[PDB]
Amino acid sequence: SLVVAVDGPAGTGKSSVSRGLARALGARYLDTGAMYRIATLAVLRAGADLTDPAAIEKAAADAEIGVGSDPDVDAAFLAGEDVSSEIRGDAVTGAVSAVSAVPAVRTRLVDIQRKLATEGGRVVVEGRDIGTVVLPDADVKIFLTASAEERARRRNAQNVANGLPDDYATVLADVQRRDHLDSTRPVSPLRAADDALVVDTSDMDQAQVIAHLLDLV
Ligand SMILES: [Cl-]
Repeated sequence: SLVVAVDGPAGTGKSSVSRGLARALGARYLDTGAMYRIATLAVLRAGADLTDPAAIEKAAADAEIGVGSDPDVDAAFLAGEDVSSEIRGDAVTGAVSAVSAVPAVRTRLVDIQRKLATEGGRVVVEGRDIGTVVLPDADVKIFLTASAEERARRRNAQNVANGLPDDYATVLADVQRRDHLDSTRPVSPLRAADDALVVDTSDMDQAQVIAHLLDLV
């Protein structure tokens, strides 16, 4: 019945680590970020006024959101359609902060996440405040951190690996800017639970992180 929480800022190796843990543990994998991104895609498709929280709420409420629970596959669904690729595109990336900010959007998705966490057997749940807000009684809580530079290196290498432009300076500026806005305009708690393992992954390979964590479970 193990519930595992994996939190931290983007580019720390968080998704690779969560899927790796889930793969190794024979657990379901719940990418909560993807769920916000799918909601965001529904909001964009609806034409909902992004300055109107009630319009955003309505469009996202109406969305039939599915995330694949299999760590070995990239699967995101909106009303049956495979949107895995699109939810990682520029439009969704740009809008997801606005959609995620709306309290009724979070309330809905948090409740779904809590229910999915008890569906049966093992589950690794990835996010920003899984350990502190969504699943405070999770059995294992992990918070991953790394320097801004290493987070940018990773995120830029991922862009390049996706045929996207190689622009480390721009990605670092973005990581820095989002760090700043997390500290002045956060939309949720963002720090490690007091009962979380805190891992600086700056000089470790994702496989080493997964392996060290497996040794502790
Ligand atoms: Cl992200």
